[PDB]
Amino acid sequence: MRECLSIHIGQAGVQMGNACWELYCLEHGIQRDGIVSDDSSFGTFFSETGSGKHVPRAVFVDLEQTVIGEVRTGPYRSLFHPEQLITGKEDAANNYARGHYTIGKEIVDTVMDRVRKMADQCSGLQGFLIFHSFGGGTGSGFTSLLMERLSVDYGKKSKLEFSVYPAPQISTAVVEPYNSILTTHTTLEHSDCAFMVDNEAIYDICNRNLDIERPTYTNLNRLIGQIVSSITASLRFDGALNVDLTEFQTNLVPYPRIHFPLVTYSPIISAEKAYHEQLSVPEITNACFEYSNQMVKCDPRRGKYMACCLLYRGDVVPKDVNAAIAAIKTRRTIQFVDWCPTGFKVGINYQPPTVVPGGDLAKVQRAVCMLSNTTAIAEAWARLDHKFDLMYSKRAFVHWYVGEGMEEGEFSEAREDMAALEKDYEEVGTES
Amino acid sequence: MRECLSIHIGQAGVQMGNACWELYCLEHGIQRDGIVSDDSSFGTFFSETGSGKHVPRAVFVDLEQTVIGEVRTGPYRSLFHPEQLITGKEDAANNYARGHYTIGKEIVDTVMDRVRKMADQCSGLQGFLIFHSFGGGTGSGFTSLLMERLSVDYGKKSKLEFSVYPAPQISTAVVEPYNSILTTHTTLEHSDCAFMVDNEAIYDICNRNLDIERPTYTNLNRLIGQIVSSITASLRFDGALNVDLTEFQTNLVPYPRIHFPLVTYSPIISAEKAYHEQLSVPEITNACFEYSNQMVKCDPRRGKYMACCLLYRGDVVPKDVNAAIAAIKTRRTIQFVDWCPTGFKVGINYQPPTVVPGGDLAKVQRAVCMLSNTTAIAEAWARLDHKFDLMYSKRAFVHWYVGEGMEEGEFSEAREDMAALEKDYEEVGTES
Amino acid sequence: MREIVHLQAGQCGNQIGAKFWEVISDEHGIDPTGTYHGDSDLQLERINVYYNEATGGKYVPRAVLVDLEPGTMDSVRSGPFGQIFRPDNFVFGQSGAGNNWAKGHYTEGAELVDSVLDVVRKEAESCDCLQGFQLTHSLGGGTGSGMGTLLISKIREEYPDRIMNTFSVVPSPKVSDTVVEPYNATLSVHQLVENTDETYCIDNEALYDICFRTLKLTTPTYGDLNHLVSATMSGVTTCLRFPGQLNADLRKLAVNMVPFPRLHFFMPGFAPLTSRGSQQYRALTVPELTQQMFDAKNMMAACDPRHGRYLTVAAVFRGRMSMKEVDEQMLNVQNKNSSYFVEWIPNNVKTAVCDIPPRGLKMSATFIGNSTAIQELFKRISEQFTAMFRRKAFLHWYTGEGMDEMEFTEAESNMNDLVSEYQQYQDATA
Amino acid sequence: MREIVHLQAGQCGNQIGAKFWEVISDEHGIDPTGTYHGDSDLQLERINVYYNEATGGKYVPRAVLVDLEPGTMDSVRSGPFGQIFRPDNFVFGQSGAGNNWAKGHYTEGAELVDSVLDVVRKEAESCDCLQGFQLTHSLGGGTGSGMGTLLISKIREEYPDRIMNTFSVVPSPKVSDTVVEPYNATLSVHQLVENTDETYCIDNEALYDICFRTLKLTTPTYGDLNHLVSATMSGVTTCLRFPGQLNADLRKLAVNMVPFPRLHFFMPGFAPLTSRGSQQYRALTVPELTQQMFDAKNMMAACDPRHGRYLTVAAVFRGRMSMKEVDEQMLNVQNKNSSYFVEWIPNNVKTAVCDIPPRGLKMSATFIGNSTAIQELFKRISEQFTAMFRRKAFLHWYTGEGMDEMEFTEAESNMNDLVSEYQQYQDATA
Ligand SMILES: Nc1nc2c(ncn2[C@@H]2O[C@H](COP(=O)(O)OP(=O)(O)OP(=O)(O)O)[C@@H](O)[C@H]2O)c(=O)[nH]1
Ligand SMILES: Nc1nc2c(ncn2[C@@H]2O[C@H](COP(=O)(O)OP(=O)(O)OP(=O)(O)O)[C@@H](O)[C@H]2O)c(=O)[nH]1
Ligand SMILES: Nc1nc2c(ncn2[C@@H]2O[C@H](COP(=O)(O)OP(=O)(O)O)[C@@H](O)[C@H]2O)c(=O)[nH]1
Ligand SMILES: Nc1nc2c(ncn2[C@@H]2O[C@H](COP(=O)(O)OP(=O)(O)O)[C@@H](O)[C@H]2O)c(=O)[nH]1
Ligand SMILES: [Mg+2]
Ligand SMILES: [Mg+2]
Repeated sequence: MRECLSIHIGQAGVQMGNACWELYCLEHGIQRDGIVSDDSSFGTFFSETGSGKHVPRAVFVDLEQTVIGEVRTGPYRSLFHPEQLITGKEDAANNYARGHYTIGKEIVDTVMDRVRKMADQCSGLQGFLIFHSFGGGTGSGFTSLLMERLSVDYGKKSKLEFSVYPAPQISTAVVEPYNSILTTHTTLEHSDCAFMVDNEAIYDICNRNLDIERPTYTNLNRLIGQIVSSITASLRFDGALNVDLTEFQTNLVPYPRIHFPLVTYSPIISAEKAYHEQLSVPEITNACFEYSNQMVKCDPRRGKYMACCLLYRGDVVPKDVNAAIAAIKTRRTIQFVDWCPTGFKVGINYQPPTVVPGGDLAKVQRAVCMLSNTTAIAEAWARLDHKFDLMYSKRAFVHWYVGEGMEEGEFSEAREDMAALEKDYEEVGTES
Repeated sequence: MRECLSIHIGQAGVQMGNACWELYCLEHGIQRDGIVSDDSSFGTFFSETGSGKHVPRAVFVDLEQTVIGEVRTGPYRSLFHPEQLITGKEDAANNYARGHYTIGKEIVDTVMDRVRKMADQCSGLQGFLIFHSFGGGTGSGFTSLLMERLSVDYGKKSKLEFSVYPAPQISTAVVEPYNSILTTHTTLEHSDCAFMVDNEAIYDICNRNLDIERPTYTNLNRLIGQIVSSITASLRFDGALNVDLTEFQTNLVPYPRIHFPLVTYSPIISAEKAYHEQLSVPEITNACFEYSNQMVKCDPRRGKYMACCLLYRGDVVPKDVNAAIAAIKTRRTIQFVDWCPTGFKVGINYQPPTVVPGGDLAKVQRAVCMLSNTTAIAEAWARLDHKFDLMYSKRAFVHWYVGEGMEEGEFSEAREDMAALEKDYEEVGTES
Repeated sequence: MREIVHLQAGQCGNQIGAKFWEVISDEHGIDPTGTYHGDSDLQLERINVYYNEATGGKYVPRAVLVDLEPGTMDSVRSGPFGQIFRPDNFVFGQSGAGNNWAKGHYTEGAELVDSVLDVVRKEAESCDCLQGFQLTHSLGGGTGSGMGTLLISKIREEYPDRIMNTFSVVPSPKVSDTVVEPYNATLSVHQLVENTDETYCIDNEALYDICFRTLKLTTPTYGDLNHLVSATMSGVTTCLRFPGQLNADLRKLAVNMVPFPRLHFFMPGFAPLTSRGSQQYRALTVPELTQQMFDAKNMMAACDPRHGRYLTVAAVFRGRMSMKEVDEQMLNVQNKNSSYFVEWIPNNVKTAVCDIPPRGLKMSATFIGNSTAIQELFKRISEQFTAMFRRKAFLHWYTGEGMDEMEFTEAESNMNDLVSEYQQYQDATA
Repeated sequence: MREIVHLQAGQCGNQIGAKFWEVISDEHGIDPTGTYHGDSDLQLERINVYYNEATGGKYVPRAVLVDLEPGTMDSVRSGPFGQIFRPDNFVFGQSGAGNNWAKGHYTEGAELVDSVLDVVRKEAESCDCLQGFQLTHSLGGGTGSGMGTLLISKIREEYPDRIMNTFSVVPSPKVSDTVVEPYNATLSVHQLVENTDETYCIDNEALYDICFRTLKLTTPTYGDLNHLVSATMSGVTTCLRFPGQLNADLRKLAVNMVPFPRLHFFMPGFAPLTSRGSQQYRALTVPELTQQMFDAKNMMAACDPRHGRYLTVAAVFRGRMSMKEVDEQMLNVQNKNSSYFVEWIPNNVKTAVCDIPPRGLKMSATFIGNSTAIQELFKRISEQFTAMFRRKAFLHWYTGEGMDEMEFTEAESNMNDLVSEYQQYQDATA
């Protein structure tokens, strides 16, 4: 498949990006200096300079120099194009209004210029990849600007985004409920399907599945990088049942306003513990449908699955996949909504996951990534909305947003839009 | 035959398990590190990793880290799957209520999850093996939980359990009469046939038959391991008159509430004393029906035999077995209940017992294990019940059980259930 | 892992504590400076039971030392193992108690109790699974009696589910050390008779006898009696720290030893106890230890066990052992001492074995006995409290501190009930 | 790059400033002569945050030192880091204030304020992106209170968009240092309650307690308390200068900490704070730091936090760290301290982590708390201002300088509104 474009906005997105491109360079054998030295389809994410060099096709953006400064001084400094590392002067300070109205407006024009140049060199553009934090100043306000600009300027193209959905129990900021809803209202229409991941859920995986007692954001991004790699494996390798970028939205978006699938990955085992498990297709296939293995704290058993995409990767046999999927569908504890008799979208690629040196993930020749648009996320939305209205009833932090060029009316409109989204899940969750 | 599952609960069961799996590894030539290096039917008790390694199909469970910690630090540490060694935080403290209501409930869910995964890899499951102490906190309270869970979740499958029946004279704990009856009431319905063994009886064998003056629990487990090995010899080797796992309950359970056979083994001779005995089939066959050789202190002559299973092992000749059995049936001192004209269930396997290095048992090419459901155990039940009512008449230790979530009514109900069991033996012990 | 926090109050409390960590540290090979020098990995496998590890190759024993005057604690700091404890755990007052239960409970100790519980709470929070508490004190003492009971009530209220052990020195019958012991003991028993799960009664009179004849020690001192006491206290928790064929933790002993909630007073024992001259002429084997531990002369309690009966006995062995021998001797004791055990309890022995023995011995055993003979001990105190309180011999000191005379009579009655309940169960069904 | 300009006024202002650049220069490895001697390139990557580079291998801290008498500034010149500052920034008067807010604001400071702003304007023009201002002073002081408020109003008028931090020493409740503190504080709060975005209240009484018990310092001095204060002040801007997994700048803290515009008074904290003797017996890990920072005894404010509730808490960590551990402990604090946080704010913790720790420590954390307990502090001042002003105890000094008695009553009312607004939000929706 042809080119796919990547965008990294905010500290979470930027830090995820360097982990994602660490895998991409390792998978294609590209050195950290931008020269290939160990699969010719790497042009999907890289542009050849014409002099034995490859420039990653990403646009790292932030309103502060700190996070991008690390990239400029890191090992991958020579990799990225200098102009792609667009940076501002002052951070959004966790305020949505700043990243969307005041300071975001000053730097949005420069971002589009680079994005336009990236498109000019495209013989074919499947879509965009946008990495951001669902709750945060730059990752919620500036992303909405790009979504509006990209949709109107380009349109008719897939727009995949990865979001750090706020964990129900764990939270590292105070005004996240305000920030998450504001971006959801503005990004719901211009998005195609946003993959959601929690920090708490990955921590639990790193503690139960993996034997790591000292995890860090660096570990999480490395465990999130393979999620992105598997999703784009078809565009970069060959295998039966190829899944193009645009196929994800068609299969996983029954309705335009329900495009928030969750992410699961398997196997996830340490080097020592791998010796004691066969890791056959049924084992990993069953693991993907375990509450203990999903990367979103919402309980899958609390709702019903509407659509599921199984991107099998490695030395897998299609017959085993069909038998394994049949076993899942006959389970009574698992339940799929009646109006969708067929929910599984299988994808097989002949490229086992690459081993990241120094990582906490063991070498496996057979891995699978599951994307499931499940109604269980409706409970998470209600809890997030419950936080918002409780704060907004007293104007806990509204004055900061008001002074940054955002009218108080948007809070009411945004929550009502969220309320309708809750009703939409309720409507599709029952059948006669 | 296909897979059989093993469960080890409590200190007695866990310590027995490491002895049982020492024999299993030696019999099949599996090294203590989980790699075969000296009979391909070893899959009954082992699962192949697919990379030249074998994982024993057992689930070691306890509420304390001490006993399982020894296994994790022992030579067989690399053998067992790390997740199979399920352990709690605080021991049941010899209280049935703790192991069944308070602390047992917290860890029961995790145990079932592993048990479910073991079943998923089964092309055929004959039943379960549960090792526990008939009297003890974890070995009586937690086993009842598993029996209830396994029966309802799986059902329609054999459930064999080995129990350390409290010795009449020797006793290492004070509240055993309370503990033994409570588990008997809850495990009578969900069990198929529980093999019973005493510590005093094995000590007497180690002193009279063997020439060991310094026995230990380690010696007893080694002498109990061959009991389990012989019972499962048919499932792991070939020979005339194969005895499947489900055949034991059909032959040895005339009535649903009488499934408590006792265990006997022969020959049991030291290395030096073996040179002076021929050890022909009649000699070992007659030895199995000797009060001095049975592993339960109850006198066999004090009652009548109802059913008997003779699992001959080694280079035995079927003609000799038939003649030897005929000699037993014509004895007048031995008496079988009238309503069962046929009581002997013969089983022959072509695999002599393996020699355990450093053991107190001599090498014999011809061994036999006898399982006899005899009414003589009724006397033992009455003595155990006699201890219970004497204590319960004054509430000697009831307050500990009451405060651990167990109602006082269960004591009355459990004893009445035991009283009915005594009557059941009386009813089947006479004929017109 | 199962974990415990040790509390020591009063002069006897701290000194026995000091001679207790001098022995626990020896078993685990912990240097006085706190660094580990043990020769076996099996010692560190369960070090966390009594110690909270501090990064840097050192371990700190989670112990709380309480004393109203600083005299006893200052000496501990100057001891060989004084620097081992965390300085913050050393909590003390300024006005020491005048051997009056009132001052150590109501007036002086009330102000310092808040400080003590805060350290205790931090130690509990430092654990992953707290199993119980241990308190060392002396009933005749004022600080221990008064402050020990106050601490027991507070921690019990705060941690009702957790166990709590008490190794209490009990007044001797013949020679005393404080005039007003009868008042302190009765007041303290009134609190321990409902707040603690198991108590171990020790008397120096009995320990003096052991040294004189059993051990032929010409010039013993409290530096020596405490060593014997520490041996038994360490033995009770051998299972929590080292492996064995038949492990018995604190709770297991409590269930096997406490038939009724109020009858949780035991008399400890130890074996072998032989002099240096007698070491040649004795064989250290199971048959000999069993006789020594059930011998009335080896008991750490003044009351003669033969004057009563055993409700429950618990034997904790250590070292290389043979289970059948252990079973045989206990059976022999059951049959030989026919009238020494109650009929309404068919089995009276709870056996425990550990692989590792203590110090240089190749075999050890610890004796715990819930014998009915201890009624003669409270009865004697019951007579010594009545004779004094009959005419208010020393009550004007307790009254001046706030205690009302009514509390005194309730404790006497609560003491008479305990003796009556012991005599009640000494009967036979037939 | 984000940049800041530091202002120090009054005796407490300058001295804390002096003990602040003695620490910022240490983190960046800046020699007292101004030349860089750091061992890591990561220190110069963000040096410009506090320093304006001067060609020649030297750096000059853009700081403005204001004082009406030259006594306090003359000592700074003679200090180890006195020659580091630009001589032109040393702006001072001749007639020092007599601890009267009027003289430092209306009469004496009015003439010198023009001079101060000119240097401030040049420093701002020397920057590429000015982020905010920092002021160090003391509310009880006259120069700081009076001149500090005058400067804050002028710079706020000149730079409304920019932030401004204030580390104000607040009068202690028990022992004071100036007789007329109630007048100075109320007048100064009347200005800071509308002009500054975040203020950090510090009291020497609380700092004295920390040294006595938390740090076991027998003879502390202001050379030591200022070091503790400088640690917190440096910690607040760790993110502007060094990288981390979760960066939080001044503005990010302000939005996460200031729910309502007038409720911008915080109580700082720091951890670990252990004596030299206690260094052996403590493990420097995340679980221990979280308890210490939320401990009422580690607070740099006299008011007990437990008497109130937390609207917002911000934790700034430093050093090698584990995110999950940080998340765990904050969750435990949220659940354990159930009633210590308001219900109308589901999330109360704002976490920040930096890679580099301070000085030789391998781990540090800074605590910022917008707790409602601070109402008891203004209430006490509210009672001490009323009692004096009730009969004009010392008003004839302020009146003589031009201040009218009407301004006094408005500030009292504006102070009562602040306490009422704090009590208003201490309520619960259900
Ligand atoms: N998984 C993961 N999440 C991160 C990482 N870094 C930050 N986050 C998340 O980002 C959320 C807050 O938004 P940030 O991305 O940190 O802030 P930002 O995007 O830089 O926008 P600003 O408000 O201007 O700082 C936190 O709740 C984190 O969960 C990371 O490295 N990995
Ligand atoms: N034959 C044999 N019996 C044992 C062994 N270990 C313990 N027992 C028996 O177990 C009985 C007591 O119950 P245990 O199994 O020890 O206790 P448990 O199963 O761990 O349950 P808890 O009360 O929670 O400790 C004793 O009377 C012993 O006879 C062993 O290794 N071999
Ligand atoms: N075993 C032992 N007992 C002691 C020691 N010192 C004091 N005692 C006992 O403590 C009792 C006196 O109580 P004490 O604790 O000194 O009073 P307190 O200071 O108010 O708690 C006496 O009966 C002694 O038997 C000691 O070092 N070892
Ligand atoms: N924390 C701290 N406070 C101080 C220090 N020096 C003075 N103060 C405080 O400053 C107050 C006096 O005001 P001051 O600033 O000296 O008057 P000014 O010179 O006119 O500004 C007193 O209440 C002290 O508490 C110091 O070194 N550290
Ligand atoms: Mg940022
Ligand atoms: Mg146990």
